[PDB]
Amino acid sequence: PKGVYEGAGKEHSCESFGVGLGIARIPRYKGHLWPRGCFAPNTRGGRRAHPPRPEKKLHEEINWKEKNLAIRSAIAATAYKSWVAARGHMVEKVPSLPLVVSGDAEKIAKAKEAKKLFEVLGLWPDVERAAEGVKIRAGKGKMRGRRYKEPKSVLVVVSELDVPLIGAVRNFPGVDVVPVSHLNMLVLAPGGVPGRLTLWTATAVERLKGLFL
Amino acid sequence: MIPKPVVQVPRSIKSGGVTKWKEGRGFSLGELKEVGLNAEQARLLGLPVDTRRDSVWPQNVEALRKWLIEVLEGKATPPEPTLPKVVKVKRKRGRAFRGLTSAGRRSRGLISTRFRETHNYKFKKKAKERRLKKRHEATKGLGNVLRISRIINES
Amino acid sequence: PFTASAQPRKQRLSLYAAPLHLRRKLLNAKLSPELQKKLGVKRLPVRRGDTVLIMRGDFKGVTGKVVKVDLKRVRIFVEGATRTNSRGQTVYYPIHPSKVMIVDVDLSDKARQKLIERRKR
Amino acid sequence: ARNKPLGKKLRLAAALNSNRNPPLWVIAKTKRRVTRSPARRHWRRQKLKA
Amino acid sequence: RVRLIRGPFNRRRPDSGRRPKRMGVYGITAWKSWRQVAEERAARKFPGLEVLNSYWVADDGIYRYFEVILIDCNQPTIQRDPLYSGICGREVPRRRLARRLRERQRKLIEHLKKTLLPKLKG
Amino acid sequence: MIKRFVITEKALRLAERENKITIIVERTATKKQIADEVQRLYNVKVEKVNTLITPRGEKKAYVKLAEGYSAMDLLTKLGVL
RNA sequence: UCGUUGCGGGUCCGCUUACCCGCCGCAAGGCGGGGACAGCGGCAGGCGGGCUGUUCGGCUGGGGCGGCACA
RNA sequence: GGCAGGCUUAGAACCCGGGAUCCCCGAAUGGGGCUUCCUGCCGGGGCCGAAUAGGCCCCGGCGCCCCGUAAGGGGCGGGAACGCGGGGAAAGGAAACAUCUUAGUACCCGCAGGAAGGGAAGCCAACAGGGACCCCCUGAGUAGGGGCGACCGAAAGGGGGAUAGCCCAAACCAAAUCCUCGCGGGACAACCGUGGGGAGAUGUGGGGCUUGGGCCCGGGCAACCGCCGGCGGGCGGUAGCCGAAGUGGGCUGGAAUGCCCCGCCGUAGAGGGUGAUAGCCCCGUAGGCGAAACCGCCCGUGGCGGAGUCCCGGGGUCCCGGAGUACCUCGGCUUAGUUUUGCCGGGGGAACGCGCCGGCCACUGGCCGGCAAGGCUAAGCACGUCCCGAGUCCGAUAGCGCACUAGUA
Ligand SMILES: [Mg+2]
Ligand SMILES: [Mg+2]
Ligand SMILES: [Mg+2]
Ligand SMILES: [Mg+2]
Ligand SMILES: [Mg+2]
Ligand SMILES: [Mg+2]
Ligand SMILES: [Mg+2]
Ligand SMILES: [Mg+2]
Ligand SMILES: [Mg+2]
Ligand SMILES: [Mg+2]
Ligand SMILES: [Mg+2]
Ligand SMILES: [Mg+2]
Ligand SMILES: [Mg+2]
Ligand SMILES: [Mg+2]
Ligand SMILES: [Mg+2]
Ligand SMILES: [Mg+2]
Ligand SMILES: [Mg+2]
Ligand SMILES: [Mg+2]
Ligand SMILES: [Mg+2]
Ligand SMILES: [Mg+2]
Ligand SMILES: [Mg+2]
Ligand SMILES: [Mg+2]
Ligand SMILES: [Mg+2]
Ligand SMILES: [Mg+2]
Ligand SMILES: [Mg+2]
Ligand SMILES: [Mg+2]
Ligand SMILES: [Mg+2]
Repeated sequence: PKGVYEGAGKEHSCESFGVGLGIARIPRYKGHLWPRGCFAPNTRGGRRAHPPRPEKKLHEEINWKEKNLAIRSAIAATAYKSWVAARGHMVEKVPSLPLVVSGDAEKIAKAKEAKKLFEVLGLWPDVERAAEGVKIRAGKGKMRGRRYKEPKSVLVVVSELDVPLIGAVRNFPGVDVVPVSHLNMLVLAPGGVPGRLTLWTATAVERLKGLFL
Repeated sequence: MIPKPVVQVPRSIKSGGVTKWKEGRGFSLGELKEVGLNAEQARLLGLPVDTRRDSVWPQNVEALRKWLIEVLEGKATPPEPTLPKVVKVKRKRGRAFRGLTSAGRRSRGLISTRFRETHNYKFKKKAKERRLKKRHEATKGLGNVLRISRIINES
Repeated sequence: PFTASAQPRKQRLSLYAAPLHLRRKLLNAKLSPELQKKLGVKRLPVRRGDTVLIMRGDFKGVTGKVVKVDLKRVRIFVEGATRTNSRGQTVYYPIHPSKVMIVDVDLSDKARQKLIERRKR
Repeated sequence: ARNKPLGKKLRLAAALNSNRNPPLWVIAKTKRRVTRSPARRHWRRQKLKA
Repeated sequence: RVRLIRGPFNRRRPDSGRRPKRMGVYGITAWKSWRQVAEERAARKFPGLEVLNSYWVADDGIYRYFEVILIDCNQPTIQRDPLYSGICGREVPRRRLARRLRERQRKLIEHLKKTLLPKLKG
Repeated sequence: MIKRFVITEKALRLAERENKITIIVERTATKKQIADEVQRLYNVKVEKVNTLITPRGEKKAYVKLAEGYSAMDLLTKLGVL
């Protein structure tokens, strides 16, 4: 939630001085600054007419059943090269989609070894697209800690939390990794667009059969 | 897993005979007596004890017997006793000035009726709702807007 | 102790408002490969009397002794990285320590040797 | 006034001590950023409420 | 012993604009009883003492008489009294009660092993 | 209690012509305390003390030494001249 | 009118100790007068622009007076 | 960001902990105070002086109301908001306006804490059962109040956060009691021994707390209840330390972090700085380590006191169980409380466990539920001067009035 200070521009000692003085009847400073305008939104230092309010509803709620239908729809899109390529991923070197790797991959602990795994599955070019695609974004976001805009590359889906592969891949540019039970629309359709280049482990695909349904 | 007492929800006239169960405040003295305990011993074992309750439910007795056997055989660890573990009484200053003596308690209504029904409680409760715009205080005149709208839309 | 916050405003406020004992950490410069095998450490705060090689800027490639360190400005003056003003005097270019490499270490100070043993470990 | 109480006189002394501009070396030290003092006043214009 | 004038409190007639409901004087009383007023006046005469309770003693045509009980919470005799400690404060370290309770629980389980476990399983 | 000496044109003239030293002391010092301090510190005899409070809030004492002690000699000995 | 309001005698008389008024006294208490009245609190009726809040309609060959062309 | 002169390797600056100094006014407290300054008495000290006189100066004590035998001790003033008690509007709304609302609000007076208040059934229910309290979600804008208009507005119940239960008085015993000081002992304590003083029969103390108790008899230790916070151990806070990998070739350029080519780390590609845009230059980050001193939390262990106060069974039918209170009436404020909410004031005014109170008008009978008028109580909930983090917030006429020698001139 965002907002202005509740008393902003409203705490000066001001009053309208009426008609007959040859000046507009907006409120003005009472003291030594007298004629200076005050309070009204059209005056310098005046209140903001319709500012943001912290009580504003920002969350767009969704039914649970509807959210889970969308998750299933987004999952299915990861199996189509047309949807994945249209989202912007590099899919030329990927042997097939959905990309399923053996559950042994979940034991890889070092970023160096996970890099080798990505290269031999044809996923490294998309990681390189994200590494080269990081830019300094235009506008005031730089001042607020949003200086860098980074493309998304690969979503790695593992069987469970705390497997070594989570730490081995999470440092790559644009890579997200989740256990299968943590799948969500933020990783499955960045930009609100279906088709994310996804690497499933075989054990993750098995666990998927009892989730989001 | 220390059992939780199961008690019956009071059956109102409004219900028309439909009944349900709920978690109780504590095990009754009758239930504890069937497993050979008093209120003190049961509290020392970490059990919630309700000496006010008169009913004895066999499902509560059965849960107590099962768990006691686990405890007395070293298979279950009782939690900490359900007795006070700290004593924290602060020095009081200006009891008379804040209406905390018996005379103040009487004038505040606390001798004749419940705290929730005293007038100062009503004043504070409604002030909070209006400050936060909670529940029915988000709309002033809500009842009359509903009443007139129902007439027009149900005519 | 330098903020943990990711907000640029708090990162910069930490840097500009840092007390003197924290500003010393900004004086760290990489040791030359030769010194790294002799001492076993990768970085040391630059000190007056050290000899540094300048790696960036107009005086890139110039090696000289550090003559003065300014904790407030986090700048160092190096022999050779100089110029003359209009009145003919010799003045020093203030060089940021992250742009130099230490090639000779001044170890006459016993207190400095403690820092080395800590980092060698 | 001719007949002053000391307490008032010492408040007048404080105002006399503070009524002056920053020294010239302060202007140099701050690269002309500090040139005025808020305590600077003229006896005829800005009145003390002493 | 506190003596005070009985009757309703000194309700003031408002001296500016009011709607008619807010203009009355006679019969309007305070939500405080005279007993609470007596306790408060006593407390002013004995600064630092705590009012424990009070009771009515007598009435006459103009006055009402109360007696107020006050205690000095700084006195060693007062501090350890089981009733007065509720006013003067009381602290028992958690390490004392918890240790005592843990010991009692441990000894009870051993006793119940002998005298109760067979009956439960029988 | 003595803060400094006054070595202005007026003060030096009073030293030579009237055997007086001029000092700045703490504002709460009295004529009795000023005379005691000067005698103890400098081993002279004080004839009388005249005091005033300057418009800048400082107490100034014109201290007249007795007729066996030289104000000019004392200032020279102290090295304040 | 209820309470303050008590004590003797046959609604009446008396009494003083309540209470009230004044004098003296630092206070303690004394003196004199009144006296279960008065005064004071609650309740009730009357007088009550002393003070508080308000209302002083509409149509209308401008408003007002009239009229009611206001049902 | 100046001119000088110094300090610092005998370890400074700086940061953290602990100390020292700390003018006058200020609760301000010897007394004043129309000038943040003046002035008194007593005791001690110094000086001027022939003086021991007299005068001047310095230092300390000297507030009001209280507790306590005294020694001694307490209250006072402040704090951004939050909390408790009391006093208490109008504007506006009702398309006028008075009941009403606004609102028990604004504001005023008093009083607390790190939270406050509440809290342990004279309860709720309906013959089925819940089981202290507060706070959150709901019941619900329902019942109900109301020029039955505007509008106002519960509670029980259900789901959660959290969980905890006790004491004073009295019955019975009758000084077995508490406090203070000296001396000896006792982890610097509690406490023990002894002596003096104070409190105490108008009752200290024991006992007792709905699973009522007192009283009588028997049996049993897993008795029960309380005081001290020493010693050992651990963890945390208040400074910090360690932490991977290019400053590689060429180009442009004042200067590269940019472009081309070639490498490397990654549990670290959060973010910042650096002569233009940096994972690998530096700070940092993932991750790990750390305290002479001060503070906090937890655990183990130690010291001691009581009148058996603890558990179980039997007997009881005797004793105790809270007053201007319950209740009636009149006026008034308030409440959804309505012939029925709470309270204040005036007048009247109980009973006692074989009794008393409640079950939406009163009374009667039945049934059901309880024991007012004494006290305490952790946790779970409010707030933001302050500290930390975050951000579809603003970007110097914006955003706090103040990005700056702003609550300043
Ligand atoms: Mg503004
Ligand atoms: Mg929207
Ligand atoms: Mg732009
Ligand atoms: Mg409402
Ligand atoms: Mg003038
Ligand atoms: Mg009005
Ligand atoms: Mg003079
Ligand atoms: Mg009369
Ligand atoms: Mg009358
Ligand atoms: Mg009028
Ligand atoms: Mg009319
Ligand atoms: Mg008209
Ligand atoms: Mg007419
Ligand atoms: Mg004073
Ligand atoms: Mg206070
Ligand atoms: Mg308004
Ligand atoms: Mg109106
Ligand atoms: Mg009007
Ligand atoms: Mg609390
Ligand atoms: Mg409390
Ligand atoms: Mg209301
Ligand atoms: Mg007793
Ligand atoms: Mg480091
Ligand atoms: Mg590094
Ligand atoms: Mg009772
Ligand atoms: Mg501005
Ligand atoms: Mg601009």
